[PDB]
Amino acid sequence: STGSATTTPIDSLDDAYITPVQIGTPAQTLNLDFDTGSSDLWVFSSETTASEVDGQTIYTPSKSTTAKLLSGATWSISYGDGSSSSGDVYTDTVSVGGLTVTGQAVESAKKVSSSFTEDSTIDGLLGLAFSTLNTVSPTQQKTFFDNAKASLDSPVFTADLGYHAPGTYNFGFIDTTAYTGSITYTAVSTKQGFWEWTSTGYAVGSGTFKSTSIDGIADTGTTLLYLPATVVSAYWAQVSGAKSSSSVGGYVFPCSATLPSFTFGVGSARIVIPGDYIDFGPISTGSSSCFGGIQSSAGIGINIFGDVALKAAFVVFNGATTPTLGFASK
Repeated sequence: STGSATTTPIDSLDDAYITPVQIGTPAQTLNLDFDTGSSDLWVFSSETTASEVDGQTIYTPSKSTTAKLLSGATWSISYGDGSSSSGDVYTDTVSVGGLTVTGQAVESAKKVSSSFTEDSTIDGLLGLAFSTLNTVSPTQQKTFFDNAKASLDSPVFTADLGYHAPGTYNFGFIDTTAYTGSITYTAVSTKQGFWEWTSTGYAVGSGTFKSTSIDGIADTGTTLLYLPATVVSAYWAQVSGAKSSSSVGGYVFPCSATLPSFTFGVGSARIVIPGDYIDFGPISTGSSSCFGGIQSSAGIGINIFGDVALKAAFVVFNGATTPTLGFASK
């Protein structure tokens, strides 16, 4: 089997992407944030504290003839941005882009933090990291990918995120029309439960490539590119008037600037992030200070190849017995 679903930016900045997901019988379609940096499929629901729901579509398990309480199971998750959610667990039928999993754990939110309430466009998360990170207790549950994998034509999924445009998540096949040149594959460590890999270096604009190992994670659920402070400083040094602002929470730059590209290495291959991908617009409405899309990972404890980086590539998440990542230009 295969699946193919369009993923759509939630706003004009590509802060996140939402993908429609069919849950239950009859189908309830929710728009979920596919997150290769976590491993819980959780939804706004009929159980979510009413004051914490503001415009989201909810899953109502009592209206699904295939929903079953997973008795005694609870979940609770904290993300890198300090957001959180928790609740109980149903099993139900879940379909993505025509690919159906029966008996998928659908984690129903009783509680969500303010950042989830305030975002009406995201109805929950669909985790695509390794199932070792799943938070369900006392019986850990599998991700949608892990449950689908045996049925897929190939044990893979791909992320093809758009810049200020829709893109695609495919399951079980690699669309050879969706990228240019060849796919470069690189090793993955699953030790921390992530799609963790080592970039071979970087370049800023038309500058020479710096060969250096940068361990980080391929994370579709993180907006920005978080890299070591040395690398980030070298990038923003090429932008007149850019500076790190402790008040704002990172590097800002004059909205009048033209940003240089940023290149990262994948083995001997190179992915180029155009300068426009690094602009996240005014820090507050009407400001001439703009927020940068490359920020320091110092104090996060891991480098993160978030959407800024991944949207510049066609990305293969190879879930074979020895997982690997692939990157192609597009």
